[PDB]
Amino acid sequence: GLSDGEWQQVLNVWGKVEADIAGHGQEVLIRLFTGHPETLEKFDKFKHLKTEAEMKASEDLKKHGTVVLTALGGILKKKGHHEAELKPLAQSHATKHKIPIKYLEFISDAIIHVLHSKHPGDFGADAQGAMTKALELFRNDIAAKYKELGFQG
Ligand code: HEM
Ligand SMILES: [O-]
Repeated sequence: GLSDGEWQQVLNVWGKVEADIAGHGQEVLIRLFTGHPETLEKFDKFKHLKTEAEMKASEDLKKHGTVVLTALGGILKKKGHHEAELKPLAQSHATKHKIPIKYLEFISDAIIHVLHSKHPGDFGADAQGAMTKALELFRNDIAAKYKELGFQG
């Protein structure tokens, strides 16, 4: 898992996100949808967003980015002890939303990108390593639940 030091870096980075949760969440989803338009198709409520300008102008997209990063933050603050928090998300994303684990890889990559973009020169090599490890742990634990359920997508 992650060391004590590594969790400290994760939660330090997370403080940056928390100062503007909606702004970070918006930019994460925009990066996901523009880089991987197939992901937009999983959201009936964002399918009407035909341009990045429309995406930026959508208050509902910001609202969802808030929901998404708030959930992730709750999970990260558990420092790996997140079975209760993670299980329902795994189950809704596999059985209801039909989200392949590839799409979680995409959003993980989008979070790293957004952190650099919003905090250029203030997201150090150690911090990137730690955040990357935490997102991998999150994805790996979801993947285990996906395997239980026989879900591929
Ligand atoms: C950091 C990873 C993610 C987190 C923490 C997360 C969290 C959430 C939460 C808390 C909800 C609302 C409750 C629920 O339905 O379980 C939700 C809904 C949803 N999620 Fe995610 N999600 C993540 C990644 C993704 C990805 C990558 C996609 C698609 C590419 C996706 C698709 C959806 C959809 C389609 C909904 C329902 C949206 C609606 O209200 O119409 N999720 N997610
Ligand atoms: O989501």
